[PDB]
Amino acid sequence: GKLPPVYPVTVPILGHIIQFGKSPLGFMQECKRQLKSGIFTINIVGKRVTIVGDPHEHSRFFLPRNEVLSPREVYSFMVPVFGEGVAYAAPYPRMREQLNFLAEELTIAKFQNFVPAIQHEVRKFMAANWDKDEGEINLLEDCSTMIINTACQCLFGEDLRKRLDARRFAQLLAKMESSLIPAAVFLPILLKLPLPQSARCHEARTELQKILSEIIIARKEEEVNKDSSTSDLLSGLLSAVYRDGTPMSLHEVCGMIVAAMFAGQHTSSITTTWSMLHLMHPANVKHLEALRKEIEEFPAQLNYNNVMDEMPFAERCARESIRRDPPLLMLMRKVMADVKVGSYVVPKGDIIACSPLLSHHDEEAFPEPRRWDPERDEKVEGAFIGFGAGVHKCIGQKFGLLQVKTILATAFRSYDFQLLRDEVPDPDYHTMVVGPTASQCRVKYIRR
Ligand code: HEM
Ligand SMILES: CC(C)CCC[C@@H](C)[C@H]1CC[C@@]2(C=C3CC3)C3=CC[C@@H]4C(C)(C)[C@@H](O)CC[C@]4(C)[C@@H]3CC[C@]12C
Repeated sequence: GKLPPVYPVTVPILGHIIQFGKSPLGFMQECKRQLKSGIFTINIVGKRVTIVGDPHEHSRFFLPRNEVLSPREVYSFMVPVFGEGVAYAAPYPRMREQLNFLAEELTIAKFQNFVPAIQHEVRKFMAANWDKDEGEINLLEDCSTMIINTACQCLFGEDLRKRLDARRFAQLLAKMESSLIPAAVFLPILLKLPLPQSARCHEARTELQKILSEIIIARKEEEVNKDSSTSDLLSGLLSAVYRDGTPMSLHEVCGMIVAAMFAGQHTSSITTTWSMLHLMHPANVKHLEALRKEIEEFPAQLNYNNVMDEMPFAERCARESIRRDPPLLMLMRKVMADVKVGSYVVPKGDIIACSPLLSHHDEEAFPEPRRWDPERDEKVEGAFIGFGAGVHKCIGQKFGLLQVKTILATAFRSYDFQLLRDEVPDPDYHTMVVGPTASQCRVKYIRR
């Protein structure tokens, strides 16, 4: 069959890795502009990286089985985090099983107590750190602090939170996060050398696990003296059992807890800031009025129904904030067998990617790509892929957006915000999970 257009390689060894790095969006919009096609092949460090940059072919991307499009190979730099035997660090059936297990800690009945819990936290942080009529803050830093706090309140029990504060967790995670080298996807050999990083990525892991056991020991003491059949993310997973017959190990239960925190953490905190920044912006005044009238009606303490049902615009602010500036720029799969996309064939051994950033800016599907409109809809289907799609579709959106939409209803119901910048902050494209620049996120919270 035919092959997509190969993009001209100026620098032999590297490819367009440095170009890609400087202006991912720019570089990419350029690659699709100069070949009359949204299905091109850039060369990263010598590995063919075919980007499916046309929304009308997204399913082509997400629907294939792991057998045809498999992410274990491409996302293997992540293994140290999860530990061995968890997710992509384990056979697909096992990951699936573990996915099944996480999904069931986040069902609709689970959110019953999640709402007040989340709103409980956002009120402790708007009280201790926001006790003046006006003040200057770092919104990206703050949302982040609130998102890690809201997250843990929902997932972890009262006891585990004393033992493991929100501060001492953002640390343990971070220590693991920095020990990651995403470039290992194209420099695979990189995952075999003993980097000083991989060691630390594990020295931190062990410490969270030495706390889990010291917590699991106290819960079996409590139930016995005075019953504490306390249920949380940890209590639920610790009671899980594999179809194969065996229980789930402390090593794995701990591993999974990390897998979620990585996904959940920045991404949720960023989707908050972007949204808040967009909303507090004068140019979106009609989008502030729309928001405050949606929450205008609510009681002092929202419940599951208010947030899950009665906040369709807030979510539209979130979904669009992600659309305009998606925290995850590149979804990737390893091509197990030649597959078909557009009218071109994608060879085996080839690396297929589906960039949300690029697709989120297709003109046929998103006119005025840089205009933040919580009122807009995709003019091509499957066009919005902020939460991935198909086989590996995100199973935490409702929990992340649940967090995001709760802070908003809490924040804009008790404050006003301004930007110490004429314009919105620049998307700081240097980090693994992308949000706006941290320095350009100084804001002013005003009491009503
Ligand atoms: C707004 C914040 C979030 C965004 C933008 C986001 C985005 C994504 C994306 C794009 C994927 C697909 C990965 C790929 O295709 O390679 C994904 C997968 C996943 N997400 Fe999220 N996510 C968010 C929050 C969360 C949260 C809070 C959780 C759990 C607490 C979560 C759990 C997961 C899991 C378990 C997967 C893997 C599913 C699978 O491979 O079958 N996500 N997410
Ligand atoms: C089986 C259960 C117990 C645990 C599974 C959870 C994992 C599969 C999730 C948790 C974190 C996770 C999702 C994320 C939104 C961040 C993630 C983040 C880093 C990374 C990134 C940022 C380079 C991006 O570019 C592509 C997506 C990946 C490759 C990777 C995809 C799926 C995850 C690894």
